[PDB]
Amino acid sequence: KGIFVIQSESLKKCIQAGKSVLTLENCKQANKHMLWKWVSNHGLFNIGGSGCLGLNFSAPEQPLSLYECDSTLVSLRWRCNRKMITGPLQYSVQVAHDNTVVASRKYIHKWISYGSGGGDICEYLHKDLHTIKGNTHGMPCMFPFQYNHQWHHECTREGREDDLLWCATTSRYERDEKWGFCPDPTSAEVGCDTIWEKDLNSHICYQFNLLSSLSWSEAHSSCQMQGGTLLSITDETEENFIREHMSSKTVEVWMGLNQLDEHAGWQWSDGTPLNYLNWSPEVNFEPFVEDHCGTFSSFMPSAWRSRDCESTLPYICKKYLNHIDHEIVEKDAWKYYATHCEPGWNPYNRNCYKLQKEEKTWHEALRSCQADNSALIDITSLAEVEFLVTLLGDENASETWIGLSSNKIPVSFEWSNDSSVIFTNWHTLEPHIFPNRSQLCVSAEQSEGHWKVKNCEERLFYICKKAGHVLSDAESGCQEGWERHGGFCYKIDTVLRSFDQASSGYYCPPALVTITNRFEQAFITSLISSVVKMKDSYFWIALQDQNDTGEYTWKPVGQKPEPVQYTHWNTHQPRYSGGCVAMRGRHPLGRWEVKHCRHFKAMSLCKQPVENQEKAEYEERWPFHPCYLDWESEPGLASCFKVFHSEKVLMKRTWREAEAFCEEFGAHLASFAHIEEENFVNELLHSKFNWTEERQFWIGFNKRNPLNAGSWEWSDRTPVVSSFLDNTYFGEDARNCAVYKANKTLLPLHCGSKREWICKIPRDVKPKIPFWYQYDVPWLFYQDAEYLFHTFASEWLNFEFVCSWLHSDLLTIHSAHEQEFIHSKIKALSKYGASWWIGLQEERANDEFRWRDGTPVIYQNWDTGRERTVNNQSQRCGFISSITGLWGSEECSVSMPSICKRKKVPKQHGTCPKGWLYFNYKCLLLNIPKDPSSWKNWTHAQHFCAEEGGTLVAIESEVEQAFITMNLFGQTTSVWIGLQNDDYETWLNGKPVVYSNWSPFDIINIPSHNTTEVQKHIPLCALLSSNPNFHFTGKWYFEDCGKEGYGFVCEKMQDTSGHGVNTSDMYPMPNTLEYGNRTYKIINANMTWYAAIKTCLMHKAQLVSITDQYHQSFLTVVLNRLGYAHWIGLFTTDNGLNFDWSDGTKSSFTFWKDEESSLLGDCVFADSNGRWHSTACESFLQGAICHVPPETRQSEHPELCSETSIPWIKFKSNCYSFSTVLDSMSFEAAHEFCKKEGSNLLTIKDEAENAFLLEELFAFGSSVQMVWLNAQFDGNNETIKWFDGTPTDQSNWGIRKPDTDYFKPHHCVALRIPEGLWQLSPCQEKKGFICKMEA
Ligand SMILES: *[C@@H]1O[C@H](CO)[C@@H](O[C@@H]2O[C@H](CO)[C@@H](O[C@@H]3O[C@H](CO)[C@@H](O)[C@H](O[C@H]4O[C@H](CO)[C@@H](O)[C@H](O)[C@@H]4O)[C@@H]3O)[C@H](O)[C@H]2NC(C)=O)[C@H](O)[C@H]1NC(C)=O
Ligand SMILES: *[C@@H]1O[C@H](CO[C@@H]2O[C@H](CO)[C@@H](O)[C@H](O[C@@H]3O[C@H](CO[C@H]4O[C@H](CO)[C@@H](O)[C@H](O)[C@@H]4O)[C@@H](O)[C@H](O)[C@@H]3O)[C@H]2NC(C)=O)[C@@H](O)[C@H](O)[C@H]1NC(C)=O
Ligand SMILES: *[C@@H]1O[C@H](CO)[C@@H](O[C@@H]2O[C@H](CO)[C@@H](O[C@@H]3O[C@H](CO)[C@@H](O)[C@H](O)[C@@H]3O)[C@H](O)[C@H]2NC(C)=O)[C@H](O)[C@H]1NC(C)=O
Ligand SMILES: *[C@@H]1O[C@H](CO)[C@@H](O[C@@H]2O[C@H](CO)[C@@H](O[C@@H]3O[C@H](CO)[C@@H](O)[C@H](O)[C@@H]3O)[C@H](O)[C@H]2NC(C)=O)[C@H](O)[C@H]1NC(C)=O
Ligand SMILES: *[C@@H]1O[C@H](CO)[C@@H](O)[C@H](O)[C@H]1NC(C)=O
Ligand SMILES: *[C@@H]1O[C@H](CO)[C@@H](O)[C@H](O)[C@H]1NC(C)=O
Ligand SMILES: *[C@@H]1O[C@H](CO)[C@@H](O)[C@H](O)[C@H]1NC(C)=O
Ligand SMILES: *[C@@H]1O[C@H](CO)[C@@H](O)[C@H](O)[C@H]1NC(C)=O
Ligand SMILES: *[C@@H]1O[C@H](CO)[C@@H](O)[C@H](O)[C@H]1NC(C)=O
Ligand SMILES: *[C@@H]1O[C@H](CO)[C@@H](O)[C@H](O)[C@H]1NC(C)=O
Ligand SMILES: *[C@@H]1O[C@H](CO)[C@@H](O)[C@H](O)[C@H]1NC(C)=O
Ligand SMILES: *[C@@H]1O[C@H](CO)[C@@H](O)[C@H](O)[C@H]1NC(C)=O
Ligand SMILES: *[C@@H]1O[C@H](CO)[C@@H](O)[C@H](O)[C@H]1NC(C)=O
Repeated sequence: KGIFVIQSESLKKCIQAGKSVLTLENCKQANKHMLWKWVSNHGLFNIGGSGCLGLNFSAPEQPLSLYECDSTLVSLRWRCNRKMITGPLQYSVQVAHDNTVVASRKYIHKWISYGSGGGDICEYLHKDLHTIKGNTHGMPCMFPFQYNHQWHHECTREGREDDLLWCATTSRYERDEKWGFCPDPTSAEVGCDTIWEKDLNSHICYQFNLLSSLSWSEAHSSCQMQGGTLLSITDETEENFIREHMSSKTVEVWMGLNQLDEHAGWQWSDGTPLNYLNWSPEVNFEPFVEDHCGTFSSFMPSAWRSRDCESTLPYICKKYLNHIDHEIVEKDAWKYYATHCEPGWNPYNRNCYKLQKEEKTWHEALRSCQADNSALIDITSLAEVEFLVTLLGDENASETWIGLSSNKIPVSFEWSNDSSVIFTNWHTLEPHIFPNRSQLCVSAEQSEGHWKVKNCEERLFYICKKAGHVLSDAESGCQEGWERHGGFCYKIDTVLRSFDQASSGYYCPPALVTITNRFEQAFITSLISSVVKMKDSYFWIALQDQNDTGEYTWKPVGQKPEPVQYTHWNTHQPRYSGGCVAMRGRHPLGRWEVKHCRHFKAMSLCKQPVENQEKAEYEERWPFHPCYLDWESEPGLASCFKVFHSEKVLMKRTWREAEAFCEEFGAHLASFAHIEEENFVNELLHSKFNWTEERQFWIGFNKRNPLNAGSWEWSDRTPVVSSFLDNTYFGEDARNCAVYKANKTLLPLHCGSKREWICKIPRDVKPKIPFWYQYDVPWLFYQDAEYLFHTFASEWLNFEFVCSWLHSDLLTIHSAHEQEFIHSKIKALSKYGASWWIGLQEERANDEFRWRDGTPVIYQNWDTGRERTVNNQSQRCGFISSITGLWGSEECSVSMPSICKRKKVPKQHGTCPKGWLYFNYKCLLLNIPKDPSSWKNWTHAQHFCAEEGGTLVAIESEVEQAFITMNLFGQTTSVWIGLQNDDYETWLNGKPVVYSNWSPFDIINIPSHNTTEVQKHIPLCALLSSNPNFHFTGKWYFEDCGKEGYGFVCEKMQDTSGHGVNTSDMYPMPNTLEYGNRTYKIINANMTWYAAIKTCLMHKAQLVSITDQYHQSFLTVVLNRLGYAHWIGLFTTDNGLNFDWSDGTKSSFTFWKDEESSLLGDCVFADSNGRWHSTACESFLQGAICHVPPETRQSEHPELCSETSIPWIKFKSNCYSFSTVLDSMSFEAAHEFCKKEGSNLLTIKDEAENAFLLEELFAFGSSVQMVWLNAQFDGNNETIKWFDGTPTDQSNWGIRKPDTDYFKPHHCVALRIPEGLWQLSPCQEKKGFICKMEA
């Protein structure tokens, strides 16, 4: 129970709010009245007050009061620096002269907790519980939430007949029904789905969290919170069990398998070893890419795949029920037993070992070990790995064969002895299965004991293990020490308590402990776990920062310059400089923490030294010249740095992209092992740049690995010395990477951002690119772009990056003429005459026609010899033949050569003829005929424009496109445009196509023809889509120039022979505007986002909500007229994940300026060109856009919408079920299922419901492709009708659809969910279905 009472540090009073504004009162029994808690949004929810502390930024001077956290009127966010309560814009709660808080920037003030006296108020900072299932796709609980006329701050019971705890995903349960069950480990009886009692005694339970699209990090978290763990596929038997026992056969789920540690190989998130593997080539293998997490599907093949962990997918949790003592798998694995052996052999704990240094094949080495009563080594515990690395400490001992190998095509790894596997230490990339060899054998490397597979025929050294028996009960190492380990002994005690302070000597004569390796850390963890006398204790460690510097370091024994090479910090633990390190005893055993040396209590640790004196440590000649002259560093520093201020010319880079760039030079994203390094890099930055903070640079500091304790780490393996924690502003889990700034400071960030960076390299530069082909760039002679022919063999999943580093990401073709030039050059006689890569990319088995450049593939030059080039999506990368130049697709890793390119070698207002619309120094006609007889084909409409004095529109810019779209609202007739398939890049008027709005699909998909075969004989003509679906609305495609059925837009510059009548539209600023079927108010005052919300509410309107591209287009013209930004009603309670509209309308429409712009803040505004931007809500902008809403009223029992049995989502007056979406099933079967359920198969009756569904189903992503629509296709008619007889008005097809495709047994129509189009399909296919009913 995290509730607390908050007291002023400087004044013995606390916040017992009371009515209206809160007040400072004595902590009398009113502590039993007013208490405080942290909730979903950072705000503080005052229990009893049933409120939520807010700050009115329009007038901060007013005393603070309690609001409803659903309120958008006031800023409710709060932040916690050291014992502060800090609001946005530097404000903070702070008592005025009077005893009432006036949160102000005036002066600092500090707060602490009553009761326990917690020195930090934020000891109970909120953590988000992800709901498992029941009405929502696994969102976090939103606290507090309004149940029946009352607020709740914790998961509750009342709502569900069943007694499991539940919560709401949205602030008000009554208004929105998105509830969900709450994680709980206690309710195992109903907490988990299926008990697989088949195991001997485990009674292992499984929870099949389908429907719960989550990132891997959140899935792992969720599974943990109930006491379970992400799925571990121990063996084929359990894999096949789950294969059948899961229900929705078409889903892909998270497992638990991962390679999140870039320095370690694939591993189960749980403690299970990775011995059984079912990798499938369905995913393409590359070592560098971000596919770090493992996905499993119950398809016919036994296949696992690699995905990006942030992707949202369902998952499965795994929990053993009998293992209460599971904290450590083995209890006595670390205790040393006095061992003896014969000459040549080295004794280790209770065993004999010997390394032969005789290169042998695996079979040869096994037979050699068998020559004696010995077998190749088997590793049972990390202690054996420690001994392995110690022995490989032999003079060369680079690698050794391990007594472990595979003997199956579906690989399962077993020892050379018929015994089970208990541990695995796979190297960074070496669980890699050589395609089909029957047996692959593992060798261990000397660096860390990392294992890697390879052909068993390889000749390598080998170590034979042998039995032994205890020599005696003596401990010759340190009889006085409590235990021995390796080359030291340990004498922990739970009596002496101060931080090593002793009258003489120390608590033990060798003083406090120092940790150099994870092996040592594990041993001491075992020690503490063995001697936990009283729970959650702490133990002192020699690491301290008493000479307050931030760079915590060991307390040095005599003249010892003891460095630090390993650390075990707790969650976001290395907070503040100064103090001493204490290691935790609570069940997260062994984690380190910082503590106060005069106030904290911890117990004594000891390290009896090596019985043989150690020699001198280092030579230290290396800083003579740490790196080549190319890189920068102090002479004397241990590493070198290089700052990358641009890409190609001035372009930035994502975090992982910059890291890969450092890697291809051999370096890492920079890291600070020392305050000296940090200061040196700051000084370098300020030597390079001005008195500016305009530049933010990437660094290695990151948090991308969540399976370990959530805490930051350097990508370079250097340990994190304390207090480099960028800021106390932690908890922003959405941000996972970090950036550096001048004045010695760091900022958390989202790794998806783009920035400049800096790489660090200790000793040796390894250029992989050498900046190839430094003068083969100039090719303007042929086109307007400069090309480059990369003759060096390279696969372009990576070479796209290097290609971008000077040019486009890859070459892309948009002209038969440029293709002729490319063929002429590529017709090279030498090895350069091989096939060549191009930017042509495939994203699915379908969707094989997108450039990685991002442009749609509008021009075709395929070779027709291989139209079946899919190879289960492996062949996804395009290439051109050297002999003909015809294209082809290939598996991307083949790494043939490639190419690159890059795109750089009187406006007076006037009169507008009648009927035309004057928009921007020009007039548009926008002829949309109402008569079929009046329709013109493109080659005719050109005549009309010419005779009228203009030409077909040339859409020069997004504002022109938006104007045309807004002047095309209700006319569902597409309209010609003035560009031709002959040249996608030049408008008919003769100027380049800089702007473009090509449709995502069907650009050349003429229904009456093949895509390509007859197209090459037919001219094609541009055409502006009038489709009412925002994915297509105002988009461009092509159609037969001779076709008819489409209007035309003529353009002609304004007639300047007279008044500049554009003033008639420029001058007026109508306070109210009408468009489509709604009315807008343009406010033009100085205000924040909250102020704009309040202003719209003080008006009768509400802050605008933009649900479609038509309204977005109108607002684009409006804002272009106004000339400056305005607020809009889009905001997010959570940082940059998913925004919501202030007025509560749901729509998937989004019009961001750029992908990263979504992340720059919490409240959204619109640019002068309409494009959206996120930003801090406290910013001040000179206007806003309100819209008048349609008024409606509600019933008394709409909460009837959902029962306790089924996940029913309420929308307006009807409920939809989405659980059935994944239940792939046939048409009539779905019909009958809904019928018997007491509902009807989905019916799209209005645009509001259409948009609501298109948004809601986006939560499942690619988990479903199509859904059945309850519409009958008439037999001898083209008509389509809902089961209720209502017309099919809402129907939509990207291009006008002929009925000629349905079979006599009528085809049945479904909804292509990712894009929203309709499509008739064979009626017996298996698809998802959605029931719907009234509330
Ligand atoms: C829209 O209205 C808001 C209303 O708040 C307005 O924001 C306010 O702007 C003023 C002016 O920038 C801020 O006042 C400043 O606050 C700082 C706080 O440290 C003071 O230091 C400033 O005084 C110093 O600087 C002055 C010259 O800049 C000197 O003359 C003076 O002697 C001091 O040296 C100054 O008072 C005010 O803080 C904000 N409001 C909030 C809540 O922060 C905003 O600017 C308006 N928008 C537009 C476009 O005008
Ligand atoms: C887009 O639509 C275009 C409109 O149709 C044309 O309209 C013109 C109006 O003046 C007509 O002149 C033109 O036909 C002319 O035909 C004469 C020869 O006359 C014979 O053929 C016509 C049909 O072409 C027939 O109606 C007569 O009775 C007679 O048998 C010819 O010498 C001229 O050059 C014109 O072609 C209409 N038809 C055509 C085909 O031009 C049309 O022009 C255009 O082709 C359409 N777009 C595409 C891609 O076909
Ligand atoms: C946050 O602070 C702002 C600014 O101090 C508050 O705005 C003010 O709210 C009052 C109402 O409490 C407004 O008074 C009303 O003005 C209208 C104007 O037409 C008048 O018709 C009413 O009879 C009444 O007098 C006041 O104008 C308004 N001032 C501004 C600059 O907007 C706001 O109420 C505060 N909100 C919260 C939740 O504390
Ligand atoms: C932190 O950043 C600043 C700016 O990027 C670094 O330079 C400092 O910049 C400020 C102006 O922003 C300078 O102040 C000016 O000083 C002159 C002195 O003649 C004065 O006439 C001006 O009116 C103004 O006050 C400041 O001097 C300057 N200091 C230095 C050392 O360059 C600053 O160095 C950065 N600090 C760190 C630790 O990186
Ligand atoms: C190990 O072998 C290398 C050559 O393979 C040799 O240079 C080196 O001196 C040997 N000893 C050690 C300790 O590396
Ligand atoms: C391991 O090898 C020994 C002989 O070295 C053998 O007796 C034993 O059975 C093997 N392990 C198992 C589980 O059988
Ligand atoms: C498959 O395994 C055999 C083992 O003899 C090996 O020669 C071959 O290179 C492997 N790969 C393929 C594609 O056959
Ligand atoms: C700081 O370091 C000096 C040695 O240079 C030492 O004598 C002194 O006690 C240290 N002070 C603290 C607070 O650690
Ligand atoms: C910094 O900018 C000022 C602008 O006045 C200029 O005088 C100075 O030379 C610049 N210095 C550097 C290092 O860019
Ligand atoms: C994969 O190949 C098989 C033939 O072995 C084919 O039946 C299947 O359709 C392919 N997969 C896809 C997604 O096309
Ligand atoms: C083109 O469409 C026709 C339709 O009859 C079909 O016969 C032919 O095989 C198709 N060719 C290609 C290359 O798609
Ligand atoms: C505008 O919306 C109202 C809503 O009741 C509807 O009755 C009216 O027909 C609509 N007008 C147009 C032109 O769509
Ligand atoms: C075709 O449509 C008409 C209504 O326009 C309807 O009466 C008739 O039954 C339909 N015929 C078939 C075969 O569906």
